[PDB]
Amino acid sequence: ATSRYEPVAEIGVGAYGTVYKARDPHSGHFVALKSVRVPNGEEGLPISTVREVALLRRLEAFEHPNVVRLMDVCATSRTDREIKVTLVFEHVDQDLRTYLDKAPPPGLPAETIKDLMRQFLRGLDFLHANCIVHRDLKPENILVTSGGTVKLADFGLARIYSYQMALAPVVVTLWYRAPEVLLQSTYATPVDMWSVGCIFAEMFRRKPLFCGNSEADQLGKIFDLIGLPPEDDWPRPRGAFPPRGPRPVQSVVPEMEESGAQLLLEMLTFNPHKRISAFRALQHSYL
Amino acid sequence: LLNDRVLRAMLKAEETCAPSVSYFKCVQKEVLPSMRKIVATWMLEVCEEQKCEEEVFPLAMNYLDRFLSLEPVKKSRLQLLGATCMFVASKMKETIPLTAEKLCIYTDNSIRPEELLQMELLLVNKLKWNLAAMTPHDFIEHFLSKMPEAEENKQIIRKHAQTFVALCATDVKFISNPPSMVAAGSVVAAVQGLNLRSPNNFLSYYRLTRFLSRVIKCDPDCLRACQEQIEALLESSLRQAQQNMD
Repeated sequence: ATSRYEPVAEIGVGAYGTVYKARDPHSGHFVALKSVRVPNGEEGLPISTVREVALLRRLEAFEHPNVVRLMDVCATSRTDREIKVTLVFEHVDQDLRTYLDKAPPPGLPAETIKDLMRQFLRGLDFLHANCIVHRDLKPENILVTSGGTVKLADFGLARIYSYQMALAPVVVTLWYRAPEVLLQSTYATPVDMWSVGCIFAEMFRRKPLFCGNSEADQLGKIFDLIGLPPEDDWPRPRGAFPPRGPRPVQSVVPEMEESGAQLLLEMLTFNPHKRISAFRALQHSYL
Repeated sequence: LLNDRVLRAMLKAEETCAPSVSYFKCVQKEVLPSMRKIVATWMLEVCEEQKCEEEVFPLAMNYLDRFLSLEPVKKSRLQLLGATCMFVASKMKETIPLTAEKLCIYTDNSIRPEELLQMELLLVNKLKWNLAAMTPHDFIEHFLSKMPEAEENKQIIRKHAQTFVALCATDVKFISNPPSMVAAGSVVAAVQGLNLRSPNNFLSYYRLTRFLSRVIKCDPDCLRACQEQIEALLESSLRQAQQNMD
């Protein structure tokens, strides 16, 4: 508070805090408010934040289907150390989880999975082409109202949130974090593609392919699957460990088929460079 | 290609950042065109003196006009608005932005860093943080990329066009005309003049109004009308350049 919008329910509480659902009165539509504490200075609003937000606001103009819109932004409170900002996003009813949970599909489908990824990758090739990174791509981040639409949400918010996630960290769910962010903090664009593989696989299971906790926990848990990498493919924060090998696919799958397994590997390469792009992925044999 | 794809988006994004052509009649009670003229002029001298990015001043004038389209403003409060628009535009465009104190010094300390910082929050909120509107400089570069013309030639076009752009931002036209069109007209006025002095050299000049109004998705008669308004302005600048006596 305050904002011309009238909150109406709570929709979740993730790393970016408590997400409410408001209605736009003079518009008679639904909204999805988040909030952020930003550092106030003697130079006012933080540059990279005001810049980051502004590029989010202008990104609507592209009208891409596979990504939610930032429709409005408002600084509600000023202190002298912090400014508070509410983000008004486009509202989408159920997340990808709620959509995989409420699945009276015991064990399918595979065209609803190939086309679902095809959108996933599109919206992700869109953001990447605008030098936007998500970095926290979750099933709770991926939306879809009645239509099977898929709106990617909460992309490009990590830097805007840097300050806040440091005063009071919260939660986590490293089940999707790439092996570079864990080891290091590569922040690059290929981290999203690693999160995309995990999601690819978790689709025809039904829960986290890499359900860990410790950053090392999550690691070995990964090396279990992809097998420990022989150098020089290593970077700079251990340190060495259980010498593992490349388990085949599909002792964590099926249902997966021929190429579908070969692609999930390209997405789950340890080497951020040899890793597949949303674009080269978005046109693999399997899709 | 991607040119068009992003171009269409930027042309749309532009419709969302459009000031009102009638805010002096419908929204402002105190602020008249002559006063926007005075403030614009002071804003330009600050950007020149501070060797700002070329696009800071035109962008700050977009903000100003957009704010005036939505909020009534006391004329005693206008210079603060303008200083705030420079502040925001600078932060948006510059490696090393203008400081709040530096801006205040430029008003002879008429305003204080605290007024400026309050006004920033107001400004940014009115505009819904839609601050990354594409700039006339942006369009100019795009047009130039589509043109066969040696680099040395584009460099001279660039210089002149940016003069026209800044000239427009001080005048009432900047309000009705979108940056894409102000940019187009400025390029046409530039290329056309250069080729007149140097035939056989600046030949993207031929029917350039037609060419650019397609790129810009606009009425060519509007562009020509625009370019003709730009060239009148540059002539009206015989007055200011001389009568600096009595």
